[PDB]
Amino acid sequence: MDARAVAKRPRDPADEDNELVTALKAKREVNTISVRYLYHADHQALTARFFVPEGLVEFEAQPGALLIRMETGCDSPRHLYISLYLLGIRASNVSASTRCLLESVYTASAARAALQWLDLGPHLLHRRLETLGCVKTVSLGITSLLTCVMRGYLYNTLKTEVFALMIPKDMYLTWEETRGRLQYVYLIIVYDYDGPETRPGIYVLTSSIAHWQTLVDVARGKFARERCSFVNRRITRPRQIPLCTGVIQKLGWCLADDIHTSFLVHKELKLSVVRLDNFSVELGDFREFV
Amino acid sequence: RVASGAGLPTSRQTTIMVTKYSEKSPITIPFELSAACLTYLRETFEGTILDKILNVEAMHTVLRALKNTADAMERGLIHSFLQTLLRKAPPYFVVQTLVENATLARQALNRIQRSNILQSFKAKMLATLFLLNRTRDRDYVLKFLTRLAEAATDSILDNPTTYTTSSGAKISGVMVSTANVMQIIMSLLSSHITKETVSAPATYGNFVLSPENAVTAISYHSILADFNSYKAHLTSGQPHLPNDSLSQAGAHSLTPLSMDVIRLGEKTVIMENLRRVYKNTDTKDPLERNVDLT
Amino acid sequence: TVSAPATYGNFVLSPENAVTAISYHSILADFNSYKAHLTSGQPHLPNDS
Amino acid sequence: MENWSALELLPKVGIPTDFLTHVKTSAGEEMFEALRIYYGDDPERYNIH
Repeated sequence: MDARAVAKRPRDPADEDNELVTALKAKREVNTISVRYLYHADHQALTARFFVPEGLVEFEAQPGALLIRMETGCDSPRHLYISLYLLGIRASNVSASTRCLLESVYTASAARAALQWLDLGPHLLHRRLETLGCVKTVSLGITSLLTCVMRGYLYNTLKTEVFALMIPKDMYLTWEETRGRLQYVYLIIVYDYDGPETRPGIYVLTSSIAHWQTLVDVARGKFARERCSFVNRRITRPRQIPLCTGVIQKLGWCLADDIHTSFLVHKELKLSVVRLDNFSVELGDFREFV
Repeated sequence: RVASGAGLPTSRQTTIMVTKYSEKSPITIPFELSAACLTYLRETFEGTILDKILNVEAMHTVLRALKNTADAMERGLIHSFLQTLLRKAPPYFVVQTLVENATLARQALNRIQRSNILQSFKAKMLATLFLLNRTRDRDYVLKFLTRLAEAATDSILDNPTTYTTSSGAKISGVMVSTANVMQIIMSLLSSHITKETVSAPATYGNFVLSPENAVTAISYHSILADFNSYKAHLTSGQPHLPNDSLSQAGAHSLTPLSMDVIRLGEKTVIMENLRRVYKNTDTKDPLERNVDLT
Repeated sequence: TVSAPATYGNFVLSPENAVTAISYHSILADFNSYKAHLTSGQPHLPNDS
Repeated sequence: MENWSALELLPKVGIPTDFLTHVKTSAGEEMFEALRIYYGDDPERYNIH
């Protein structure tokens, strides 16, 4: 170590020639493969590749769909990858007309299998779900390939276009009149304990609050009826041991001015969505509240 | 059209427009480098001889990877082209039924005409299912190959200077099959097989956008190839163009290389087996297929 | 007493205008100026068509 | 949709065409992806706009 070594500012990652160019220059050998520029070499987002059967890929052809991993309770597929739209079928929050529309969209054996597996078991819904991230690609086929980011912005190969996050309009939720400049977005699953069986509500919440306790206090204010239902079931129906009235999972952050309303088209049917233009994913785990 | 006599309906003049589109089929293959390779590629610990050995090893590793991947890309291009050709190529009974019924109709098919077509399909499918197993007569297989060559239609572009021999009578087609079948045919029809040197293009042709094409691509999302020739012919009044944009994109230099050809009735075609491409690879040769009968 | 133009103005299509009119149903007036400026890399045209 | 008038006006390359079957048979039996057939003389190509 010496003074000049300390003074020297670090090398620019962009002005050093890459390893392949280094080797070719060292031997002074030509190659057919273009090598001077490496694509995705400066993508800071972390991505993964997922295989999914043809029946499940609908409304996820467009980039920006939220991707969930669901448990089948079986050893043959073990896990399936489904979108928030498919969960729209099961959620009580979604209206009748939209439910009919996106139920007519998912008329495939795989989607119906997913629904049967979801309703079959005795567990609560959130125990069967694991969130992966947002998708931005599609290669269609009998088995389709989806690439999903799990930490970062949504953009194509050259960053020449940034993708948004699409939320169906019935699931979108806000609790403040004037938005804070920075918004955090959360996934909420809340259970209503009626007589026969629990009806789950599914929401995506955009909020300025980052503290857990304040956020959960606001949520308990907004969902008082479901807490009353939880206590009522605890009283009337012993030997049923419910847990939780709802769970909250954090996934992402975006600016308030990026929020917009839009529609999605698939097989000449229009679904209306809320659109988070420059959304960047940052996943948390399910935290439960009562 | 032909002038008709009295009492018959006259044939009105008609013009037909068709257009053909291109299809895309990208290929890919990965190669991997270890972090140990990457660190020793660009680091020198005290410069001892062992460190030099490790640097040399990292360099040779990445070089081997690059060469292997380039060879794989060449093989993959061949594989993709062969798959496309097989996708568009119909079987023998279809094409021979078509050639035998070429003058049958001058319109969309009747019930009766397509019934005859179906009968021909069934008969020829049963008669020629496994050619070399049911016969090895020299004349019969020669006629069968001649029919296969004759049935195919001509291409709309023809560069007369390429794929020609010192015998310069021109080559017209290529016939490809597995090594075993080619061996059987060559031993059976050796009186027609010859060894030849053929002049083939040494490099790919180059297609370049003109600045007019750049402007139209920006403004209208479309390019018309050979824009200036179109504009000059259109303004001068000449109705015909001397050449095609794709044809004039062809390479100029051509190299000689050796291959076998067969004569099929004043028609010479090339014979090749692709055993080299799939010698030790994971992919199956797409000319080795399974067939189902019920 | 004022000075006024003595004659009307004349606007005429270029051959490349004819080609784009026939193909794309559109005209970019002064096409060659756009071509030359775009290729040379300079951003400003001297005057409009 | 394809604008056939542009093909009809612009210069064309002379080719010896080779349909194995009759042209109207190959067109009627739907060999080609896109097709336009007209009889007599069609004035469409004359109204450049």
